[PDB]
Amino acid sequence: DKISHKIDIPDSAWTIGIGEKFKNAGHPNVKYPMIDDSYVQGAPLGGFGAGTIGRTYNGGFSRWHLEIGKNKYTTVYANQFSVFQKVEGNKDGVAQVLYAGEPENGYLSSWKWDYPKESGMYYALYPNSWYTYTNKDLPVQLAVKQFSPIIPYNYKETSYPVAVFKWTAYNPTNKNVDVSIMFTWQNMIGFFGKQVNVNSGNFNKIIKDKSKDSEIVAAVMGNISNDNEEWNGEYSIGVKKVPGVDISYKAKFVTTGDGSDLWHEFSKNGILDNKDDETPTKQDGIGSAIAVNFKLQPGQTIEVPFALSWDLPIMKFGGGDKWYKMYTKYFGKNGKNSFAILKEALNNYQKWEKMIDDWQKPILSNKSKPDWYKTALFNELYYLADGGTAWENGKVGEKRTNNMFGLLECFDYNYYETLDVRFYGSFPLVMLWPDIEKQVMRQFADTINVQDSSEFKVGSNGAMAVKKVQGMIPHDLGSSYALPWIKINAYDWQNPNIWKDLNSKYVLLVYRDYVLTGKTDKEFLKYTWKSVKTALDKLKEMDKDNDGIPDNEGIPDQTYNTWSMKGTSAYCGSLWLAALKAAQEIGKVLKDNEAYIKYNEWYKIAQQNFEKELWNGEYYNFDTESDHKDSIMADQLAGQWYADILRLGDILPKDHVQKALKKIYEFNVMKFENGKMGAVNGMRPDGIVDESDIQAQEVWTGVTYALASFMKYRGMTEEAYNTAYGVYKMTYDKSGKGYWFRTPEAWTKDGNYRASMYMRPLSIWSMEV
Ligand SMILES: OC[C@H]1O[C@@H](O[C@@H]2[C@@H](O)[C@H](O)O[C@H](CO)[C@H]2O)[C@H](O)[C@@H](O)[C@@H]1O
Ligand SMILES: [Ca+2]
Repeated sequence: DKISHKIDIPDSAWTIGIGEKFKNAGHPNVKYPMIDDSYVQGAPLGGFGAGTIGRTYNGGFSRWHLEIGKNKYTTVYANQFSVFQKVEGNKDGVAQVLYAGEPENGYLSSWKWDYPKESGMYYALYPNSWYTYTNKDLPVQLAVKQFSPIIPYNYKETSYPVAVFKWTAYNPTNKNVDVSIMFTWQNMIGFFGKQVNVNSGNFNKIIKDKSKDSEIVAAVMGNISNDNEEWNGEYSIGVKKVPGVDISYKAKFVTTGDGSDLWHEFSKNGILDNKDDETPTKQDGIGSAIAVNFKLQPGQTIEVPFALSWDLPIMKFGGGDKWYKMYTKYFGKNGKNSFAILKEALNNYQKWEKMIDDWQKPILSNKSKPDWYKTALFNELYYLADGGTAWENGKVGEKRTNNMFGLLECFDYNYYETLDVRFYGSFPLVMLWPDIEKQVMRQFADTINVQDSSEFKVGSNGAMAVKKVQGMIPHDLGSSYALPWIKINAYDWQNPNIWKDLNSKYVLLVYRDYVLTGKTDKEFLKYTWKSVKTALDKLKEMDKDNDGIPDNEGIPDQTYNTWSMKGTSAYCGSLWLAALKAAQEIGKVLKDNEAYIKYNEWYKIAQQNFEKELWNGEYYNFDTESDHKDSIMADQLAGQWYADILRLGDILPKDHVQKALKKIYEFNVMKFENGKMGAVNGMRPDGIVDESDIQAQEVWTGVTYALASFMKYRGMTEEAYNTAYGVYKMTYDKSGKGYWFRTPEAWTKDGNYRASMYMRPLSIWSMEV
């Protein structure tokens, strides 16, 4: 490996061998069908709300999130980079697809597949990823840096449906070598959203944009139809000329054939036919190819950028609504703008690299923090783009000031912005994209007093329940299968209108969002204040026994939705205390004296009784009325965790909080698989995992990272990082279960998982508060 020195990969990048087989991979531990796309994954490409594309460590474009809210794992084999090399003096060169695999049928059989093992590495530090190619049959060593411009405090480039591939080629040998790099792409119009005639009308055109010191050559792969529909738009691939390279192209090769129309050209001398051909296809799949060829002398390095864009302006949800995607603000809505997007990237990618470096540098340069922590901190952010992210710029046929946003809970449980989850998972948004975060919370504010008295069948018990109760915060803002933003509470497995954590978590999120954006946004507090008061006032009505605290009902009625709480719980109780303290402080800021007094009175009563009911001398009991009420819950003081972040002070005595956190580390972490797998949710006081429900026996990745942040704030530095380390290890390490770029909600002691690609572990960003 002589190429690594010619590029700049951070030491904290996650690494794996190209073509590496992973032997320890976990699988779902549930009885019901659940997504398992295996461990062949990579960091995604694409902006927020753009649709994303997962290019895996083996090189394939395989995890398709272009249909917003859907996960489709299938390798489109025509989409590749390939290389040709010929040593000066030799009669023949070699050509190789840079993909560690081969197609499953006979399409593209002429191409040279099966990039060999032990011949290159993949690296990722989101939003960047890299491949290096160090192959005994390729004398010139190559590397590529690929990324999209995901940039904190930037709502423009961060939305773009674009990727850059910055190639570096170096000749360490003593002979001249001719080298070509070729990007192939299938015209994927009709891959989704089209009910018949999936390739019909697809056609490819070549754009040559020549100006002074700028030559771009690109293929635009579109359809003859000018219809404005979810399926229609354009893909583009292209390259920018640099000194010492020549560009060649082929407009049209058949992807549903053996590929020799292209490969007989590329494999001879790495130079394509430059054949334009705008003939639309009928049934055949078609694709385009863009190549560069250059001669490298001994010791010479060359850099050359390629790009990919996709202009698919319309997202459609299963309930029928069609929306424009956010990036259309910057490029237009007609779906004929892929070249403009590509050109912007090829002319500005160096600026974008610097902008990414500028935001990663404060963390990467901090030599007090271990590299593993940096690996997880940046790579968990993959989910912000890869979580079915929807970001609208108008309803089709509709202008408003704001752009509504939603991130999925996950794909298995297809609900936008699930609030009990976003309490943990929204840290990156408030910290890095706060205008999105505040927009989401206004979306929730607007739902508080919505009443939908139409009844739905509850999945878990078959009862009928009201869809949405006035004054109760919704579980979610809809499903991609139905109507995001319009029809809330798509979750129907249980009735969220009786949950005891949603209304408190809502208030805590509101005040968090004020505090972590500098305590200056009084307008945001004003917008949300009525909803805050309503939410707490409704929750107060659920106090059955007048101890000042809402009663859990002995059926799951909170985020641990199979782990029943009854009476006063540490979890819902502490969240309630913190929410009351938050509302007092908002009352003070907004000069609402009567609200301040009321919530102060409720707080003092509830605080006294919480302590009396639950403090046992070592930790806070799980609850007051359950069969294993004395279980040690990892998340028992979630309200105090948030109170620390919100600078609300002590809701419980410092001594008791410290004792409780030490007990959780000693038991839920260190007595669970030697503290190498995170914090198990429930442990009995005898040091045996609580078996009352599956959730008690799970580690929740997002709960564990949040607990680590709580420990860190409380000065338990070693315990914090040791607790988080087990989550990192399981997700990323060779000794773990292969969950990189699909971090799950949960695992059990055997390492098997529930709900890959989950929002909650974005809570790792609470460790950066
Ligand atoms: O892991 C806890 C989270 O569980 C989620 O519930 C899932 C449902 O959404 C899905 O429809 O069904 C499965 C199987 O019954 C549930 O696990 C909730 O959406 C989250 O609120 C909850 O925290
Ligand atoms: Ca009560």
